[PDB]
Amino acid sequence: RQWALEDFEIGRPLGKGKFGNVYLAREKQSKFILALKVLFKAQLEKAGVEHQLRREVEIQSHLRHPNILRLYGYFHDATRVYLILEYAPLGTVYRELQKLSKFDEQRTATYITELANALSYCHSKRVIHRDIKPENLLLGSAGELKIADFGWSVHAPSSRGTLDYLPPEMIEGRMHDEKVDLWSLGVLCYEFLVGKPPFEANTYQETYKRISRVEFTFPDFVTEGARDLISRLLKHNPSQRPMLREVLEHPWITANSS
Ligand SMILES: Nc1ncnc2c1ncn2[C@@H]1O[C@H](COP(=O)(O)OP(=O)(O)O)[C@@H](O)[C@H]1O
Ligand SMILES: Cc1c(C(=O)NS(=O)(=O)C2CC2)cc(-c2ccc(Cl)cc2)c2cc[nH]c12
Ligand SMILES: O=C(O)[C@@H]1CCCC[C@H]1C(=O)O
Ligand SMILES: [Mg+2]
Ligand SMILES: [Mg+2]
Repeated sequence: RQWALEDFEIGRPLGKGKFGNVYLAREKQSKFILALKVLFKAQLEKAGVEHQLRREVEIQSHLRHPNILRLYGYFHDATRVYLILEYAPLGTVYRELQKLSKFDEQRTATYITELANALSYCHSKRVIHRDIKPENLLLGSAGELKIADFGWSVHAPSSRGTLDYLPPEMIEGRMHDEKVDLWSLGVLCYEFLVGKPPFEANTYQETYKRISRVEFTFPDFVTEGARDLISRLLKHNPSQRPMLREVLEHPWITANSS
């Protein structure tokens, strides 16, 4: 409400969103570089997602953690909603994975620790992110992971692209809690080591079946300790999924995390 578009110089697009685009921007008085996530009112209204968005703002604005992207504020005009975000200068984990094909165990373990810590803080406030995926994981100036895109975040317990990161309970439209993010963590650990998520398929229908069945195999290069942690996280039964305390203390994480 205090901020308006006239307060910012707009730079290049940083990435595209479902309901608009994110741009690099600079606040005129302070010269503060930040990111402006621009969303079109007509598209949000058509999707009936105005309430979710109010919630993305409300949830993210109260989070304060070095591995969680900051949301400084918002404003809106006749056609758009603007979220004022911390700029993540090293881009997405998505792009790094495309470039490198797969990460080594040390880079994987480090990212998994940073994510587990950010998720521990979230779950302490009963906040479920629910959209943990590489395009929503950004990199700070020191290459540290930052959980971003709280677009689908909710307070636990609750109801609501590809299904690749979604657990069975969310896929079936059943009730879910914080355990959904533990499943996504297992999908991500596999994807970082293998280069593709474990339930990846040509069609949505084939992916749905693979998730429902928890039907996946590891390539031979995946180590025993990596197989153990992934297998523990990818449990059909949410209750069976470990606590984040356990993920951080896991022998493969403690041995490879930097
Ligand atoms: N703060 C940021 N700094 C740098 N790039 C960003 C930032 N926020 C978003 N992006 C880029 O824009 C993309 C879309 O942003 P995101 O918040 O995930 O939107 P959506 O909810 O539409 O998926 C990201 O995947 C990333 O490439
Ligand atoms: C129509 C309208 C308004 C709205 O109240 N607009 S107004 O000021 O009454 C009118 C002169 C423009 C507000 C929002 C909105 C703003 C901030 C957040 Cl975080 C979430 C939602 C949305 C989203 C889609 N449509 C919206
Ligand atoms: O921030 C957004 O673009 C949206 C807000 C409304 C719910 C869906 C959400 C998304 O992240 O896709
Ligand atoms: Mg996103
Ligand atoms: Mg989103």
